[PDB]
Amino acid sequence: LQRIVRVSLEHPTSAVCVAGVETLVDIYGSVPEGTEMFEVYGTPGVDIYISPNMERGRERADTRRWRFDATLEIIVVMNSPSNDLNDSHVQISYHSSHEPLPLAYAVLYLTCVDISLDCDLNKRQWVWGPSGYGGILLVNCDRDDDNCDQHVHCLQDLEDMSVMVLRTQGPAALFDDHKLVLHTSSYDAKRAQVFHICGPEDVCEAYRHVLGQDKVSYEVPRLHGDEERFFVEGLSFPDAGFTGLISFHVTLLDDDFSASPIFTDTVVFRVAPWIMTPSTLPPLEVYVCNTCFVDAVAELARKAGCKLTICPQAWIQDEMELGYVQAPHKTLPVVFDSPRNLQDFPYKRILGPDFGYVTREPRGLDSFGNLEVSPPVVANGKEYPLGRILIGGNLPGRRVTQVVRDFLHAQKVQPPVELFVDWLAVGHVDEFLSFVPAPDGKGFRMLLASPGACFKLFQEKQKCGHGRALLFQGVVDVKTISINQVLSNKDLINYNKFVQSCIDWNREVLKRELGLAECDIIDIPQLFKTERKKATAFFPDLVNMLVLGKHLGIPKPFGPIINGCCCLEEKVRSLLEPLGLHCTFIDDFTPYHMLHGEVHAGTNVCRKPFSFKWWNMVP
Amino acid sequence: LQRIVRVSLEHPTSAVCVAGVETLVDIYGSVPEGTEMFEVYGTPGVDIYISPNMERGRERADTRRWRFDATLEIIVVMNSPSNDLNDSHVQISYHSSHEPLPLAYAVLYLTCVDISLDCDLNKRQWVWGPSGYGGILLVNCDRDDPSCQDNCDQHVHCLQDLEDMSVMVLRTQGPAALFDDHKLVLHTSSYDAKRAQVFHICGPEDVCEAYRHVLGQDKVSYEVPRLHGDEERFFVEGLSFPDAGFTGLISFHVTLLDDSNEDFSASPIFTDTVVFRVAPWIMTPSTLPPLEVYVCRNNTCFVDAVAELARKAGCKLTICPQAEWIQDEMELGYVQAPHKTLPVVFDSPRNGELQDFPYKRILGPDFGYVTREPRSGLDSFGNLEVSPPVVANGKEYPLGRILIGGNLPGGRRVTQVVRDFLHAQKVQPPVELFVDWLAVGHVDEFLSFVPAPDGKGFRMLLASPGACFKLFQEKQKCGHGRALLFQGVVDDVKTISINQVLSNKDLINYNKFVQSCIDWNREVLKRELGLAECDIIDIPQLFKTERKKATAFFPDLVNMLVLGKHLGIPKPFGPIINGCCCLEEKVRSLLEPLGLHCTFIDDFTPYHMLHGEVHAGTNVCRKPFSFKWWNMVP
Ligand SMILES: [Ca+2]
Ligand SMILES: [Ca+2]
Ligand SMILES: [Ca+2]
Ligand SMILES: [Ca+2]
Ligand SMILES: [Ca+2]
Ligand SMILES: [Ca+2]
Ligand SMILES: [Ca+2]
Ligand SMILES: [Ca+2]
Ligand SMILES: [Ca+2]
Ligand SMILES: [Ca+2]
Ligand SMILES: [Cl-]
Ligand SMILES: [Cl-]
Ligand SMILES: [Cl-]
Ligand SMILES: [Cl-]
Repeated sequence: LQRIVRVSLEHPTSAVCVAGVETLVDIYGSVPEGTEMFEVYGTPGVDIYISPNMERGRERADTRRWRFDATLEIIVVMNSPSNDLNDSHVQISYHSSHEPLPLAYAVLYLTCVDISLDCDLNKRQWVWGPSGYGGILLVNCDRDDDNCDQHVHCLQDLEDMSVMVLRTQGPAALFDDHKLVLHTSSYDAKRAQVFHICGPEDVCEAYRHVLGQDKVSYEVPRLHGDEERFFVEGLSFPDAGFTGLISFHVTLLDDDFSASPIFTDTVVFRVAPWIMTPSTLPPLEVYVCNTCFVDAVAELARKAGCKLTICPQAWIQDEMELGYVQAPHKTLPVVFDSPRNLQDFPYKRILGPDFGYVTREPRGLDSFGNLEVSPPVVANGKEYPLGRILIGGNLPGRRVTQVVRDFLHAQKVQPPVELFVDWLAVGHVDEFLSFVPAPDGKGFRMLLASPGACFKLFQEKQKCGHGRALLFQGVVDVKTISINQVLSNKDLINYNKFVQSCIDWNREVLKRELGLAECDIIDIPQLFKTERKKATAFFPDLVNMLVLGKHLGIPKPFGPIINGCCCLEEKVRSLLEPLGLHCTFIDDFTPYHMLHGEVHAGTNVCRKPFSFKWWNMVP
Repeated sequence: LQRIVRVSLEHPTSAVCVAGVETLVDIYGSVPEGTEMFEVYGTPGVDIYISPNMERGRERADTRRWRFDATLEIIVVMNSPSNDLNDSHVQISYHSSHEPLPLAYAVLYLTCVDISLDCDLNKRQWVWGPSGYGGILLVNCDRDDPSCQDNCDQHVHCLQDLEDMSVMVLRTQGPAALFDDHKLVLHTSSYDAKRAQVFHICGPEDVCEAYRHVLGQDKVSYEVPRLHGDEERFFVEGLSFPDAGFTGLISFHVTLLDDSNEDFSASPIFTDTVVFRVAPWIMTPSTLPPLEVYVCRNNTCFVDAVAELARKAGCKLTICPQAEWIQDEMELGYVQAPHKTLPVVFDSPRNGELQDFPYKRILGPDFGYVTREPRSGLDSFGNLEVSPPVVANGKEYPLGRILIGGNLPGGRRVTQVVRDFLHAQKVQPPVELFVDWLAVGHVDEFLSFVPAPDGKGFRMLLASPGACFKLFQEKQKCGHGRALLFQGVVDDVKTISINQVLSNKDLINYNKFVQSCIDWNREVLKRELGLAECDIIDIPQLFKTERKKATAFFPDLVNMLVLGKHLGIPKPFGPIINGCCCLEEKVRSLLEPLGLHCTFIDDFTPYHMLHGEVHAGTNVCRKPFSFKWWNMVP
């Protein structure tokens, strides 16, 4: 930031300078004939330095008589603003050893103005990492009384916005001749809005809209003087056409010909992305939708300590995903609404005061049951301290809509991983994949449904003489079946082997992309049926469970009874309770299992946001 | 690359594996009752390793009897392809200390196929830097065939056109009977398909009809028939330069499909990828050695001086009577690849005089054409230059940075299409300057570069009205104020003396304003190029004005042609003191200490009166950079 101002030996030169900015001083054309030395003097508050044009260092210049040298340069800096027009002046006298009087004088009158646009940097760049800085802008997609109005007709809406301060110290008469403009690119204008305060902090009409869809420039009138306040709100989440950076500029113009800019200052905001929460984080609220299932959900939520929302609106986990957007001023949860259409339930009953709304309509096999996220991992040499997004798809060669894929990919904080779920009838990730908190290892355990685990369990209990134990025994009458009938069913075993191979492909992809080992994976017994189509749960799917910290709700599998207790439940306990978890089995055969869904496919959860702040993610 | 294949104790399992890919072997459930140990054996050419599932590393498994352990894993690898469908098999026997015979066997028959798609990596990433690798694809925007643009046909009407394309090899070794049951597909994304094309060879390298189009605008998949046995050749040509909507990466995939499921569907079992990067367009500054000089009624001894300087420099010369300023219409750059580095011309959106000249007379065999038509502005490729390699902002620019013109915040900027095209090359990050204050608005009106044997290897020449102030005042203090500018010119310009110029109040004030504009540009140049004062040379130059415009009072000196050691400068026709123009003497005293040879050309009638100089009427092609762009690390 350097501005060259040249002076004249025949007349004084007048210049307006910004505080802190260095000004190099030179002249138009040659020095007096016999010039051998020079002196330079400055008004109090004006710093003058001598420096070789090749040297990084500076040196005070108003204390000596310097031998003339065209390779030297004088720098003038004023850290404080002026009080009147032409407050200060710099005087350069040219001396010789022939006559005792100065050969000539060069006078530069200076008016210092302090103009700077600033925000909370937590001026021209936004950097990731532990050494990061920059303003973070929320989207404000909630209802406090919001992202649609052109006014600020609310009392706590400003708590979601970001503050911007324009310091405009200086003499008042200067602004009779100069002009201040706050502007932004029309592209950035179509992505955020700003409001200028006039009736400070009391009335909602005080905040007047000055930059928006049509407005790309606003002349700040300096109502308060030497300082103006602006409240900025983002209008768009990052997507395939929006990198996520919004820059605002302030310009001082010398107003003949036209207005000409003399100084420009910038503030660059980054739009905070949408973040998902895995089942490993502590829960906040349980959401549920005849039903002797809400009773068990309420009991388990009370045992876990979470409020519950009941809805008579007729699959609450397929329609919406509960995430959050975090900023240093406020971190509010935001709901993503699935393109499947409970189509009105998010917009109506979920948009609380601090609860934002985002959705992507493609105008459809994909729902937010197929949308999950892993715990923090380390893989491919990189770190993912907020986990990675897990979605469904096919192998290279039935995919989620491209709008949702681009939206998830563009958040940059949880790099998504595509899996193989096409082989399933409905096609949700939570049909074969789940996560659970573990007190050892990598802090968690990945639960995968394995037909081979059911093979091992049934064969082991059959070698003891319990092959005549009946599955689906204690249900409302569908067709009871024994262990010997299942193990000797050739087609069922072959199809479950195919399912196991699909889940093995997904297992290897998971171990690769999440950097997990075998000691972190737990195989849960689960068999699958087929009606000349894709795969559905034979007995209630166990991995499709709700996980609230220490308490997990698992669908009652109604497996073969050996000692008066379902041995599938005993295997689930022997696999999960060593991790300290409490296994509560819910009767989920009458309301949901016949309709291709389980508890996790009928119960949604909000979680505590991550402790790791996303600006340090270093994507 | 790990694939789990489970086996059964009740029946043998058959599996097709790709060479080199590791396969983890396990079982479905069974684990015979009293199993305490196990052995594993493999057909010759089948490598079997034991490894704990928590610690990495391998260990040969077919030499011992291992105690059974569910926490172990067996890995099977076949580095060589099979000759028949069930060439190899892996056998796992489960043993006990109670009975001497194996409790059970698990047999896995293996068919090893060697499928790999490869190119010149100079498989899934393209990385910048001195440790970089990946395939680089040219755009082939020239006319190699002596029969007609080459990038438009769907055939290859030439014998040497393929020299611009990239080679891709599909190795498909394995038993032939396997391909009666399986299928090979070469595919690409439709987006990448709309940006490049590929040709499959049939009848190697002799006939032009051998190269048949298999992936293009409509084609996003092609079933390779394996004509040449175990390996097929493909020639790829790029169709688009990187722009605001094209990141520059084009990926091709090869997929093996298990079509044994005749009635259900085809199922993929292996995918391999090759990622190409489109080579960007590179500019050449005046510091690089020149190749050809291009020049463009009522002409004079200006083509003569251009020819003399080209002969003294050793460059070809192209004369064109095409008028109804050859440097405003086109910019001569180049695109570089390890197979061949060919020059490519960018055609400016300015049209009307030489609009057809690039497409017609510049498209040689190895001479590409790129252009971006808007839908305007005053800025054209005379306003388009590039700096020598620099270091600034902590970063290095080993092939320089692009210099274009514009205004300060508040119009007169290059059209957004050209700006996005220049911004998207990523190899010479452009810098926008302040040129709006000029009448026509070209960067070469106040900025030039010259080769210097000292310093940073070059010198930046900036026009400075203050330099002319100093020169005229110094020669006036000697008593030569009555020396006349424009003396030895063709008359009606009105002759004028030094005393008239120095005492012209409005002229001096306006030239001070021009000097302030050029000072802003000077500071921006020192910041963005990391140059100091010892590398900048101020050249005396005054300017005129018709209430709004900036034009050269006397011929603009920095608007010069620079061919290595020889530079052609417009004859300024300044005040004559000792029988020689003192402006010329100052130019010599500033440039000849850098070893350069100053040749002043009398160009006052054809160009200086029409707001242009030699560099604004002569174009040049240069030697490409020695630094290869793949190491630029943007
Ligand atoms: Ca509002
Ligand atoms: Ca709000
Ligand atoms: Ca709020
Ligand atoms: Ca919806
Ligand atoms: Ca979900
Ligand atoms: Ca060609
Ligand atoms: Ca061709
Ligand atoms: Ca053109
Ligand atoms: Ca060629
Ligand atoms: Ca040019
Ligand atoms: Cl001087
Ligand atoms: Cl003087
Ligand atoms: Cl297993
Ligand atoms: Cl057995």
